[PDB]
Amino acid sequence: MDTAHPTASWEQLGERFYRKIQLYTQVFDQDFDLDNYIVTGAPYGGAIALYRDDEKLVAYQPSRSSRPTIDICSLSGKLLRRISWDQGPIKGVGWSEDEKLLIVMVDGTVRCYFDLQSEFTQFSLGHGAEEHGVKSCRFYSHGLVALLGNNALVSVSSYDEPRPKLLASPPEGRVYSWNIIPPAYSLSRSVEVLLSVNQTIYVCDASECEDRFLDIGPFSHIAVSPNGRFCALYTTTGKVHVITSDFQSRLSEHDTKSKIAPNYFEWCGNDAVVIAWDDEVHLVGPSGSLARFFYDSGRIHLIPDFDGVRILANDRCDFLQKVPDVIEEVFGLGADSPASILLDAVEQLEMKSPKADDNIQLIRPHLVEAVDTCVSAAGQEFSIHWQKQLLKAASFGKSVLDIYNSDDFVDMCETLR
Amino acid sequence: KDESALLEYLESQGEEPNYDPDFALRLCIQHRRVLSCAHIYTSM
Repeated sequence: MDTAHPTASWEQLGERFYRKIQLYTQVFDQDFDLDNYIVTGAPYGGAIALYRDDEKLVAYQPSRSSRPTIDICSLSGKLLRRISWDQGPIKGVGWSEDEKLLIVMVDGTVRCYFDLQSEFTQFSLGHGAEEHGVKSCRFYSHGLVALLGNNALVSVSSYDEPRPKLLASPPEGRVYSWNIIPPAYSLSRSVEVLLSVNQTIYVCDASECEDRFLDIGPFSHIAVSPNGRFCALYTTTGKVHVITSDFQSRLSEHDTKSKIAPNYFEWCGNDAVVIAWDDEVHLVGPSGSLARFFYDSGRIHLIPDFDGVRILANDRCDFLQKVPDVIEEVFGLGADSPASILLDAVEQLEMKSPKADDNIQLIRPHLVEAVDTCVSAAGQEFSIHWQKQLLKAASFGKSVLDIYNSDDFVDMCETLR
Repeated sequence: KDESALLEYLESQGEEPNYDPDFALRLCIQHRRVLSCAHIYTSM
């Protein structure tokens, strides 16, 4: 396993740590066409669905028909199942908390596939989906939400309960873009929608809508941070800004050199966002500083996972994630936390250095904090050596601490196993 | 079934009611390991 500890790719942008994890590589990369489909996220750590674009499968995979197919694959790139639809074009694909495949048709028809036998439950969107069509949708464990051709939104309390109700009345202005916020990150702990209308930002709640104006040109794609405190909005001018949940002034701004088309725009954490921008990936930090990643594909598609974004490629999967606080303190680039000292002890242990033991006693006063950090950190890793190194870091402190729960360590061990 | 709620009751009363650490642990551990161990070990 050469993907067990890919720490060399880590970088600091805007005084924050970011990591690109190459968990898997392919042997069929030259037989893998990723330029003709859109890949969705796997926010519960389930399979990643590859949704084929009927308008792209013309020159390379010339089906040339309105008969959409989705290839559902593991994170290794291995296909688990293939499902084809006879109901016309698919609006998009997401996942449930039980790793169900949630497919929304452009006419509001929804199917929730739960196994390799292609069995599914029934679901639907509001009537506007049939009268005007669906423009876009998002998938949540608390019910699905979608914006319809009349610029109105509908929602349910559960993705398996086909009883759609109006979420928000349609705007009277010109709609440029929108983003849907789940109860997890909303202020009312319910469904909220951000609408960019006539260069004004409207926030639609369950009972009321707020009207707030920000002085910027016509809007583009929108993405909301996983904390409910602020949102990054792109514009057609290339100027990017971040707006708070409570808007008195702008939080941050990022200048451009040229106009871009920031497709598949999503947050990789609470500090930074990832932009597909056709064939080049842009990572924008909290300071406005920009990092770039390069691929030889015709188009790069981003994977809107939970608290991170994966970058699609035929030779490897590049998981680009904002480093979690429990991770920054253990595998961080020069982090001064005692948790990073525990990980140093592990590296010293591998090398049979005496520093492995000294590193533990020197942080005794904060050792319990360092260990708890390593425990939470351990479950957030996707690689075998990284998980073992974080677990060993916790083990070191466990052997010294008189105030530590050794069963929590074991529970973590079983969790990592 | 709800072992946790029942342990919470004893935990609320305090450490003294259990008196013998090993006794309470043997009975809790044999029933369920790891998941219930962390609780009974934290309690007293």
